[PDB]
Amino acid sequence: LEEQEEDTFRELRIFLRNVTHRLAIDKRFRVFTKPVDPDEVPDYVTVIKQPMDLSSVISKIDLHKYLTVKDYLRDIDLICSNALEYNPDRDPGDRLIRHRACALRDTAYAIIKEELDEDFEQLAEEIQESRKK
Amino acid sequence: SGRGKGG
Repeated sequence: LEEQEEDTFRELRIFLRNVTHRLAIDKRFRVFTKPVDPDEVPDYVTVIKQPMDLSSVISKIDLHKYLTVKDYLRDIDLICSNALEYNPDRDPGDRLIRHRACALRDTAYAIIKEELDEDFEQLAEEIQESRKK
Repeated sequence: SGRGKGG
């Protein structure tokens, strides 16, 4: 039996949860730690069809929705792109949130590039591919 | 883009 594939996914999830935790406790990214509240931003749902935030990323780790770093960074990229699509550039608060969105993306990418073994990631990607096939 | 979150 090849339970080694599951060992890969277990180690991936532990790594993803640790990365997400480090993003979620960074004061810069507090705005991305909870879903956008339509009571405070009533037009958000009219711009953004696929909302995403760091607490939802945690839930998706728990539910085994990330088999690859690519799948995970897709959701980090979604947090960023939603913020850049939704938020205008009209006052200093707008500029601040947009900068934090890019810094979230860049921080997640930099951590993964520094800390993630390339062969481990490729193995995860290719198990996902074998399971698709 | 939308209204923004400044209120």
